[PDB]
Amino acid sequence: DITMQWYQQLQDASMQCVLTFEGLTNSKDSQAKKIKMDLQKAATIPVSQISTIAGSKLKEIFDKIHSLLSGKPVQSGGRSVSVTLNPQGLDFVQYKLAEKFVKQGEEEVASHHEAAFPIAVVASGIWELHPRVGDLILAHLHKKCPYSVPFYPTFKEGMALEDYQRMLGYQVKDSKVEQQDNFLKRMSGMIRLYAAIIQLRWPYGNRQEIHPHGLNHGWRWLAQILNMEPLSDVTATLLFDFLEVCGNALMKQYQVQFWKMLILIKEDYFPRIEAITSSGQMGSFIRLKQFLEKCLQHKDIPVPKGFLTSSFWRS
Amino acid sequence: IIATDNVLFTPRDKLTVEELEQFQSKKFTLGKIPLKPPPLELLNV
Amino acid sequence: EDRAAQSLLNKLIRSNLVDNTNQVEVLQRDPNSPLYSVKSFEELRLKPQLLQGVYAMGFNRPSKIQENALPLMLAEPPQNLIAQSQSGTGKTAAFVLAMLSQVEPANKYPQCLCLSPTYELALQTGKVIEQMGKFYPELKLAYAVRGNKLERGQKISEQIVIGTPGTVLDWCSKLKFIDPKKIKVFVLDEADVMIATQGHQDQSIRIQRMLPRNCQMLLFSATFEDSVWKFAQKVVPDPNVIKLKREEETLDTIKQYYVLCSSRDEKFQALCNLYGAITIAQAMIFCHTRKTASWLAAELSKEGHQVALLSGEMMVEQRAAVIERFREGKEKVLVTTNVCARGIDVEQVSVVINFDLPVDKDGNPDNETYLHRIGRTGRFGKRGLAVNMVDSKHSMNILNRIQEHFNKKIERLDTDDLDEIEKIAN
Ligand SMILES: Nc1ncnc2c1ncn2[C@@H]1O[C@H](COP(=O)(O)OP(=O)(O)O)[C@@H](O)[C@H]1O
Repeated sequence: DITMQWYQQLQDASMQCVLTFEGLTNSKDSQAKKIKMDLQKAATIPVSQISTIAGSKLKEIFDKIHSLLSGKPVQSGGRSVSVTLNPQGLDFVQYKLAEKFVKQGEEEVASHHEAAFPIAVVASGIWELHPRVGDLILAHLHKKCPYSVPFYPTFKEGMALEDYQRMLGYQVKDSKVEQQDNFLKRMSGMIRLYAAIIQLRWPYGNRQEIHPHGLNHGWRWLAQILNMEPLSDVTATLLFDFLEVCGNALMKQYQVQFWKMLILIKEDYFPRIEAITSSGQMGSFIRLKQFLEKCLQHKDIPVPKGFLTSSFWRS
Repeated sequence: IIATDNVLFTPRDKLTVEELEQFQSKKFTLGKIPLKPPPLELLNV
Repeated sequence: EDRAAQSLLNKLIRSNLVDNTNQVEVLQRDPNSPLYSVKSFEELRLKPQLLQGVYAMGFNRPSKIQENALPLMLAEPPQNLIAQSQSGTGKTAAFVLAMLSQVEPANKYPQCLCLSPTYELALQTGKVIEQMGKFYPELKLAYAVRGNKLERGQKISEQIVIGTPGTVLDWCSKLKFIDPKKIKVFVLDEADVMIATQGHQDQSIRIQRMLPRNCQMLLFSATFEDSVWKFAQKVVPDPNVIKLKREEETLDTIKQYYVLCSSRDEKFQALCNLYGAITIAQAMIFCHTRKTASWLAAELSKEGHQVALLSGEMMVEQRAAVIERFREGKEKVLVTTNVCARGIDVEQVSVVINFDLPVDKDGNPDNETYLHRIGRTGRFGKRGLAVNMVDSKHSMNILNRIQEHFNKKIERLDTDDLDEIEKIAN
């Protein structure tokens, strides 16, 4: 309940934010649409621009967002724009910015596992300067992927199966239901991003204060997900792509205690999946072992493919 | 003018005895992994 | 025009097999001889050093085309073959495996001979030999192509030869560099492009005619053209035949849209408003003129948007480099103009943009191009997106025409209301 109570705090806190700018969205005037238009535009383009080429230019995007969010004018498409246009706008850009970070993790990071690190650092860095934005990220991240909390949605009475899948995070149109494979990746990329944000820090800025969402949240995530019965394909998948991304940073921090966790899932939690998963869905559970057999004997968990290196930061 | 400190680890104190005995064990016990991070004293156990 | 360059580029960028769900047809010399099928490399009982090299380069089990081709080629007595399967199915890896099985490195003279249409393609085929046969010490390779300087009275000691058609003939015929009567395996790789030169077809046969009868004859082609099939029969006597029909691609999973714009500056403004409206990772833009593409990419770069530009002047290797970066996520948008127009197997492509419509010569709709451009995005159930820029009534006329051929609706998208644009990519 400690987690579920905290889970609700962020969710209903976001719902408060949905309402604070209520009227900016719900407006049909030609100006009122244009203002909503230019803001949602000049607040999500830079996030989509995030690239792996070089941190040298990854600072432009970071500065362009800090300026936008801090109130400064930003060079948008054609005319420059700021938030001073509308007083209920600030609380709106913070909402659209937060979702886009998870959205970029939904689509890109799912497809491209390496783009997780150049996106996270910017997210982890903006989280520092403006904490209210981070709660909004944790809000969306949690809803779209409840497995990040982590908490598994239970099956309430009345078998509205279509209604249940929606809670599981499946995206279903009135007529259409999402495939598992198009869904699994959507959730991988969401927790590969989360696993990256908790270990990365914005190098620039001279901040003597610590990470807003620290690597402690990675330990609890592994602890709290391994103390409950695993789902068939979801767990054995998400457990893997979380360790590949953050397993290196956890091994350095909790040197022995972490290893204890790993020697458990390998001999104690692996049997917990062999029975649950059917023979037609063992794909994930197999990667999960191929991941440990190396790491367990090698005494080392490889650096996540795509980690930002010293060269990237100069260029 | 103050800077807060880190919560990366959990103090040895302010930790229940269950969690303390778990971190100290050579092996963890299934379904009873402590939610709080480990302490700095029992890192190299 | 120039199918060798298309093939060369496809080789440099291909990272793994192309999935194919179709079943393989087999047409054996003896119709009633049982069908040869295998599902693992253990079954073939390869030499240890060979199986070692197979597992070494990342292969787990035989590919779909290989499940039938390998046992047929390793069967005793040596049985010839004509295999037809699209580029990327494992044709090259198949005959390379067959070659290395018949060679016995103790004998220092050519025992296997491959014909590749060009020097560059020969090199790529050569690289596969060197990888799979890295555990064959003393096993070397000789390149019998134009440019290779050799003097008389010298004798090739290599157990494998690969070369262009015109020069391999000289090796054996006049210059006496190879004794054809010791050749145990013969390959003609990529016949679909080999025929593009009339000179090659005749030179290849003459070579085939100097070989013994017990020499294993193999031919491979990406296309099922008749000119190919007529050419293959002359080269391979008493041939088995293996076919795998090309993987078809559909729009079952893609949503088609179009946007009306008064001019080009509007097509650019229309393109900007789309960004931020939806979760777009990476995207491809296809243009009509190189003058416009360089302008768009420049205009797009001006906005601070990072872009990759593919133009015709660029060398082949240069094209590959930009494409590689694009895949690696260095670039988020690839603007191109008839350079690799069919569509690249990038995985992170959220949307395909047709700033100008896929137009065939004579001014007709290029439906194959339209299909291949978008078919890649949503194959095997993935989700894709498509947006077509219409700048005139003639362009609009073409649009409905495409809509006819596929009979799938390309609805209109209005770029003023962001609320509407969010709905489509959800
Ligand atoms: N059995 C296999 N398992 C895994 N990858 C393979 C296998 N065979 C080929 N590949 C890879 O697939 C790609 C295409 O190989 P293939 O021989 O070369 O193409 P083609 O049929 O056009 O000649 C190469 O990168 C190659 O390494």
